[PDB]
Amino acid sequence: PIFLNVLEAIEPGVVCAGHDNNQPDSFAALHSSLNELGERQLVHVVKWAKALPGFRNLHVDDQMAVIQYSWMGLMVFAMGWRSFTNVNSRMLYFAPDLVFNEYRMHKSRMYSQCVRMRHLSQEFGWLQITPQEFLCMKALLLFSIIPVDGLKNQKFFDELRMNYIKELDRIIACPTSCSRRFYQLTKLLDSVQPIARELYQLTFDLLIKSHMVSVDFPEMMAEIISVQVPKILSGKVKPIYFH
Ligand SMILES: C[C@]12CCC(=O)C[C@@H]1CC[C@@H]1[C@@H]2CC[C@]2(C)[C@@H](O)CC[C@@H]12
Repeated sequence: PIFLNVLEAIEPGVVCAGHDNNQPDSFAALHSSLNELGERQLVHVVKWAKALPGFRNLHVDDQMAVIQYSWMGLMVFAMGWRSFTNVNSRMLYFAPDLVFNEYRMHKSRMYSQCVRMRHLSQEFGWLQITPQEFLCMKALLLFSIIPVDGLKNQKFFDELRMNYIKELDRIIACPTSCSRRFYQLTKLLDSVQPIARELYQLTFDLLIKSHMVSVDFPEMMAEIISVQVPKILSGKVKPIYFH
């Protein structure tokens, strides 16, 4: 099982937000820690992506682009899995030191987005997603958003995406049950993109608002949210849907 061996081997370990849980649950303090968590996870997403089978076949500029468009969906999908396995879905397990209860969902001013993230987390239980299915679906999310004008070497991207779809098929197969499962998992994958889109809109709006009041985001987050996220929000970069 070479493919699943690799995915299991490179899966990132635990990452803490660095949140001081004895300060009060203010909008400012919670988003400060969420943004730091994202900056810390970005490091792990890059190292994970560069170690995926075939990823280095992509042109170097495409490698960075695909990471810089897919990170929100990757991170939300992983957080949903952590929540499913750690608190069983009525809380959101962003990190061991940053677990959202209903009060923090409200004070962060992200309550509706957290509701949707809780729903995604609960789908891992409703569908009885296996660790192998989770790992292959998460890898596919890296190959599920691209510029409408294409990548520098789109042909290699298309072949790589094809092969990750084949791997998902293989895990399901390892025929009427297979077909239903594949439909369920591809419907689950598609449901990540609208959630990520909402969070992309939110974080852009907050970066603008924070800049107005002279509070800076972490370095890599501020660059990606001002250079790459607006390409998503303006329609120059679009998700690839199955259905
Ligand atoms: C990806 C993160 C941080 C990592 C994670 O577990 C998922 C979570 C989803 C909400 C994101 C957050 C990073 C910081 C963001 C983007 C805030 O600016 C607004 C929404 C937050």
